[PDB]
This record gives sequence, C-alpha cells and structure tokens, in this order.
Amino acid sequence: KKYRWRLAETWGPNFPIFGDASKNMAKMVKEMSDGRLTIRIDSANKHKSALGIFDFVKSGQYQMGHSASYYWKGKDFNTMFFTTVPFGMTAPEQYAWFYYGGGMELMKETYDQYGILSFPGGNTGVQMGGWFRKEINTVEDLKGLKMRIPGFAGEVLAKLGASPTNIPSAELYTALERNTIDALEWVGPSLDLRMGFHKIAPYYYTGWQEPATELQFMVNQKAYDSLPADLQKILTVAMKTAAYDMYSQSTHENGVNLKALQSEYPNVKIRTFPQPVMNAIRDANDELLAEFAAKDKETAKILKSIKTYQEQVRAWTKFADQAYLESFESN
Amino acid sequence: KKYRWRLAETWGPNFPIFGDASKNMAKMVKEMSDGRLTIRIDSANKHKSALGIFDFVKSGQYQMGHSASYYWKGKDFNTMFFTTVPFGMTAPEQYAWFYYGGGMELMKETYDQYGILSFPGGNTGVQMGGWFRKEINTVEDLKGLKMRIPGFAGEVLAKLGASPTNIPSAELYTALERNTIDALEWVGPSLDLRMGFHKIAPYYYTGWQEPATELQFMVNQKAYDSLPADLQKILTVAMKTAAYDMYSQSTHENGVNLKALQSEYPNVKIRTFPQPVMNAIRDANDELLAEFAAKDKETAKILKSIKTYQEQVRAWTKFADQAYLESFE
Ligand code: NA
Ligand code: NA
Repeated sequence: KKYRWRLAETWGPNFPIFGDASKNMAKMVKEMSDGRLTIRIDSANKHKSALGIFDFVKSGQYQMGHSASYYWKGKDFNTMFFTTVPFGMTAPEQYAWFYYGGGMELMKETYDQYGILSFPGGNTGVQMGGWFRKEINTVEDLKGLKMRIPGFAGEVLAKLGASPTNIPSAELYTALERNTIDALEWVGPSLDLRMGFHKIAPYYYTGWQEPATELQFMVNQKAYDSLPADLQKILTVAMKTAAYDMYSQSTHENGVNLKALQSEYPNVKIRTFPQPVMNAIRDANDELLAEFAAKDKETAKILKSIKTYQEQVRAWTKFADQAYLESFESN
Repeated sequence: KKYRWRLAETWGPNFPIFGDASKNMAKMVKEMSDGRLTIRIDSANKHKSALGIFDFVKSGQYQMGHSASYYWKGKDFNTMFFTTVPFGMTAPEQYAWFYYGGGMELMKETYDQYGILSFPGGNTGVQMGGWFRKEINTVEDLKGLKMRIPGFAGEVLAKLGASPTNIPSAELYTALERNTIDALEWVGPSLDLRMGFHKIAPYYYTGWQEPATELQFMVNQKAYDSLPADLQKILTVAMKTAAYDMYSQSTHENGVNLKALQSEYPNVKIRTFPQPVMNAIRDANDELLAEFAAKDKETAKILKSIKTYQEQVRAWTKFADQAYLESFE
C-alpha cells in the first residue's frame, strides 16, 4: 500500500544536471503520489559501482537506475544506439524518434530480454569533442591515443588505432591527472568546466561523436509490475518529464557556461579536428555501422530505423531551424 | 471527493497535434489520479467561442483552457511575449528560458492579476512565413497587404504598412476565398496543407516571425486552489509533459509532411523574402521593441529578459547545434 524503492545512479553525489534529473524524478513521484511511492537515490559514493547499475536493476537489488544505455555495450552491443550515435540526431529529432518514430519500441525489444524497462533519462544536447593534452593534426595522432570515450564513438576510434576506455564520471579528472588517459570527452561547458579538465588539458575540441546524448532511467520489470496502474503512470510520466527538463537545464547551463568560457578561461584553446581527420572518422563510422548491421539482424533493424528517421527529420531541421539560424543582414 | 472539470480549447474537435496536446494532458491527469481528477474537453464547435478562452477561464465558467497567450493582445499587450517573438528563441532555448531562465515567473507576473495561472502548452517549433497569393519582392508589396498574422509579428507588419488581423483557425480558408485577406500564416508543414490554403495562395514563404510558438494552458486560480496538493502536482506535471511531447510530435510531423510536400502538392512554390525585405523587417522589429519597451516598465522588463537570455543561449546554439548541422551535409 506504500512503496519504498531505491535508485542507483552512476554519478558522484550532488552531481549537477545529471543528478538533478534523478532527484527531480523522485521528488515528482513522491509529490504526485502523496507519498505512496518514494524513491531514495544512491550515488556512486554509496553503492561504489558506477558502472554496475545495469546489474543492480537486472537482479532487482535496486528497483531503478539512472545511467546511460551505451555503457552496457558488453552486455549487449545494441544498447549503444539508444543513447546517441556519431553524426546522428539532435535532441529534438531524437525525442521525436523515441516517442513518435518507433525508438521506444525498439529499445524495449532490446531490454525486455533482461527484464529491464528502459526510458529516456535526460538529454545533454550537442556535446563537445573533448579535452586533449596535445592537438590532433593528422589521423596518425589518434594511433595509440589513450582516450576516455564511450559508446559507438569509442568503437570508431578503436578502429582508427586509438585505445579508448570508459572511465566513469567521478573518476575522470583523476585518470587524466595521473596520465592513465591523455584525452577525454565528457559533455560540454554545462559540466566540463566545474570538473576541472582545463587545468591539465588545454585543448577543447568541438564535437561530432555525441550530438544528443540521452541518459537512461532503468526499471526492474518485476518492481514495475508490482505497482498499481495509477502509480505506474506517475512513475513513467515523472521519468519522461525529468528527462525533458534535463535537456532544458543542459541548454540553460551551456548558455551560462559558454559565456564564462569566452571570458574567464584565457588558457582554453578551442579547436576543431582537421577535415582530413573528420573524413577518416566519418568513413570509419560508416564502415563500422555496416559491419554491425551485417553481423546481427536486430542491430541491422535499429541502425536502419535511426538512419531512415534521421534522413526524414533532418531535412526539416535543415529547412527550418538551420535556415533560421543562418539568416543574416546585408548593408 | 472527486473533481470533475472542463477545459475549453480554441481548436476545432479532433484537431491534430494541438488537440492531441490537450487530450494527452487530460488523459494523463485521469490515469495518474485514478479518476480523482477528470477533465472534459470542449472544442470550439461546442462552446462556439474560439477566442473566448481567456474570459471562460478568468470567470471560472471553465476550470481550464488550451490556447495561445498572444491571442490576448487586446486584454494585455504583454501576453504576446509568452508565446514567441519575431527573430526570437527556438523551442529548446525558450523551454530553458521558461523553466530555468525566469520565463515562468515573468508570465505569472502578467497573468496573476487576472486570476489565471498560465503554463507552456506545447511548442510547434519553427513556423513558416505564410501563404501568399503574390510574391513579396519589395517592402512596397507589403503596403496595404491584408494578412492574418497574430502577436508581435502582426505589429511589425503593421509598422511596415501592412494591415494585420487575427481570425480564428476555422475561417481562414473561407476568408482567403472571399478575398477578405490576401495572405496569412498558420503553422507549417505539420498542419498547413490539410487547411487547403495552397489552392488559392500558392507561394509558401519561409519564416522569421514565429521561431517557436508555445501554446498555453490556463487554469482558473480558484479552481487550482480547490485541489489538494498531490492533484495540483499531477496537473502541473501533466501540462508540462503534454507541452514537451507536442514539440516532439510537431517535429515528427513536420518531417513526415515536408518529405511529401513536393510530391503531393506540386503547385506549392516555396519562397523566402528577398534580403532587402528581411533587412527592413529586422530594423522594423528592432524599432518596435524599443517603442514598446518605452511605453511600459513591465514591457521593458519582459523584453530585456528575453533579449538578455536569448543572447546568452543563442551563442551556445550557434556554437554547438548550428556548427554541427553545418559540418555535414
Ligand atoms: Na560524453
Ligand atoms: Na502561427
């Protein structure tokens, strides 16, 4: 008659934006449910397994998790494509895909076999390319590069001879400080500056690899089923709402912090990969997508949905948003 | 105790996207509250007053409404700025403004004095510039032009010599047909084609004047306060959610319908106002913004907040999203 659930999240405690999304979700559920369902959150400082969230929720040890789908590529490579993909969709496009273009259904197709329900957990919007010790001037500079980079982008850089890793949010600055890694990408101005990377890595590259990173709420299938229908709805709605508000917050904080970056950080050197490097990355991505499609029918089905939907909705984005933003004045 | 409410909407019945947003909200409230709060929706065919929604809600004749804030230009000029503004913010920028940048609070400053609570009610995304009988090649061509065009955009057109109006959704075609107006804007590919404008006015201009139209839920203050706190939250969350989903839906359907537009409506001729005309519209909007700000301290404050927040958030949009889109193609 009264439910007490626990949520495990990848992030350190009191982590802004990402931790706000899980917090906001839990507060809404309590408030809408007059306390019938309440959700206590354990961050990485507590459960000490930032990348164990999938297992926590699969087993039922936590009813819920907040994390990112593409962290679970080991469990199932198809988990990569429900977060974001290189050269993929923007957040408005991707939210359309999830809720109106078949994405939610495809995600369930992957996650049902684990007894996990996955839901969008909040979008960062467009991400940066990351923080580097040394500039990337040629493809050869990626060879043996120790870079923290998750998801399919990680796969792509491995294909080009890099040495990618997935170090979780709270340990990133330390890994770079000790030279465990020599480059990293995290998110963008909204979180990267308070996390301190610029102190060690002067070069801040523009992105390509995460155009709209969607985080993930995960729910144990049995816990969800243990709920009455009205609370089930409160839960799913609160997650969707928290996810959307996080994109709003990320956009807000990116505005605040790009501004700080263009005035309070004279030693940050904003850079873009040279075109020959982008062409090489683009080709490796396209080739690797083909490989992944050819080797599994479900992978092939997801990538075809992503590609097809992007082609349709991007034409509108180009026609509308992009043209609006590119508009100028002569004279 | 059970709460049985009514919502009045501006739109006709089974109106795609806009009407989906109000139904989604009502359905969410019913399901989350296990029937404790249910909301019957009355469309314009039933209450017969498409632009009577403000007064319906103010009076409490209806507990709620779904409409757009800039229709109430005549009851308070400041209501225009909580829908969208010419050369203004995109939807992701504006949601950030509403929820994290002070927009909600500013909107409440305006609506509180009418016993109404106003909330974001769904964004269309970027709108087209409208449907025209004749191409617009010079500023001159706007002079005398009778056009249906709402909100602050109408005021920019009037300043350049056009004659704006605001007719309800339902009689635009007829008004176009009987040469009452010679041009109009409505929304975009998601909703425009089914209205039939293209049969009479084949030139379809790209936009500038409604970069991110946010619809509006209104709630009677007394009605809102009659609710216990958990149903109040269910209600506010439902509106917020329905609003965000409508932007996702609008994006989806804009994509679907743009793809089909060339094939299925070969007589539509896509156009963009000439650069000298845009320069003039731009100057005109800049001028009117100053003029409107000088008339009223609250207006100046609303406009200063939008200007300031947009400057900050657009810098990001250009640095990130636009650069990314231009990086392909
Ligand atoms: Na990232
Ligand atoms: Na419009």
